[PDB]
Amino acid sequence: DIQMTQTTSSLSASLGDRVTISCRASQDISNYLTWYQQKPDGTVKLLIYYTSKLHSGVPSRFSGSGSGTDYSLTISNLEQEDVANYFCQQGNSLPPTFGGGTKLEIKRADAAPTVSIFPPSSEQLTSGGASVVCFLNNFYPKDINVKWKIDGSERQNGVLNSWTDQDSKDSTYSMSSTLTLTKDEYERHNSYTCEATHKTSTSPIVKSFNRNEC
Amino acid sequence: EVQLQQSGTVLARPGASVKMSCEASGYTFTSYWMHWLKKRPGQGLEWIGTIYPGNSDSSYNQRFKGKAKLTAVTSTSTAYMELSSLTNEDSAVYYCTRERGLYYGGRSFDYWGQGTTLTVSSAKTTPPSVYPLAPGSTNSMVTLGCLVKGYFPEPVTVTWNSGSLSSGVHTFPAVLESDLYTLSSSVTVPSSPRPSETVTCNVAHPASSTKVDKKIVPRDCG
Repeated sequence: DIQMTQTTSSLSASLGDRVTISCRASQDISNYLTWYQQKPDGTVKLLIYYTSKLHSGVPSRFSGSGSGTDYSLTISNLEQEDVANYFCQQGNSLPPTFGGGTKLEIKRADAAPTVSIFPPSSEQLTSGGASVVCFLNNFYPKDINVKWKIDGSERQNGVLNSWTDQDSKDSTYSMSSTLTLTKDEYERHNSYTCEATHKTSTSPIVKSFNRNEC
Repeated sequence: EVQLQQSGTVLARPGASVKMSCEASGYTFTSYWMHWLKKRPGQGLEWIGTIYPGNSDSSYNQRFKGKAKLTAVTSTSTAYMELSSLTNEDSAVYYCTRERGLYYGGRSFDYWGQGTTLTVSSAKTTPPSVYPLAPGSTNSMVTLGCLVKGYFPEPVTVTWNSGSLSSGVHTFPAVLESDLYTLSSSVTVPSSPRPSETVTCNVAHPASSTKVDKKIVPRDCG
């Protein structure tokens, strides 16, 4: 059914640099290929059609190429507003099909996460629940793993994570990892630990606390 | 130039139906084909169908046959899509867009709507519980936050000291747990000014018409 795939989900580059996004089709779409730009606000703008044809109103730093099954979008001099999600669609046959998109992100110096851990509030314990929260703020790159450890055993249930989009100011990422339990389960263990491993250091960032402790 | 304006976010129950609209402007509505697309988070844009206002000629994807009905009203230049027998997999962002041949042979979409977000759940409107996050039992800086839990639907708004602290703050996207939303917000200050002057997270959840202010206070023992 003509499936359009974009192998790269995310792409990192610096301002002024030349970046190229790729799109592949499951069969020959005969040069009928179009590129779109989707900014975070959610707005969509058409950039290039018929593989190489620039749409009216688009800056000349945008270019397109390709043939048969493979196609590519190029941005010669990256500007800050060029930070967006770029996706393709084929106009050769029905149904119209799109690529998953390629998210464009900015490049900066690697930074370690500032980690902080928070025991459940006394106010939440009155409800019967217990949420242990771990903040990992302002690190780069975005790839990161968090590990919840209780005493000696690792814990994978009740852990919900949330990532911010790249900060448009300092180009960093931040993340919250929250371990959720009930009061009884929380009160039957002592050591709660939040471990973060990042490119910036071989050693994991460890923040812990003990419930028995004040 | 050619503006399209879609409907606001919509909440719906499973088994229910919804109807979203797209107001066309800046061109002759009865001339160009309008198309509807479905965007789910992890996945690519999906084509539902298209309608030609004026003759109401339509074409649908086999997958959305019986699920989505497309229609057009010329007088008000507005397109509509109706979704029936709703499920959670129908939760997504739906786009309205115009087709135009920019090259002989091809099919492209030159102008788009801002999108309409549809949320399908059996959850009922529930206010958020707001819990202060203070550290246990020290560096130059100290990080605080407040956890906002078990609310529905989105959105909820979080500020610090009524907005007087816009910096060192990170408010995280909500995540879904048992049909209820949850998020947290962090705020960083030097460790000089804090237990000493007040730091308060302010949560607003308009849907339930609630505003809550939790001052963050250090937890001592005894």
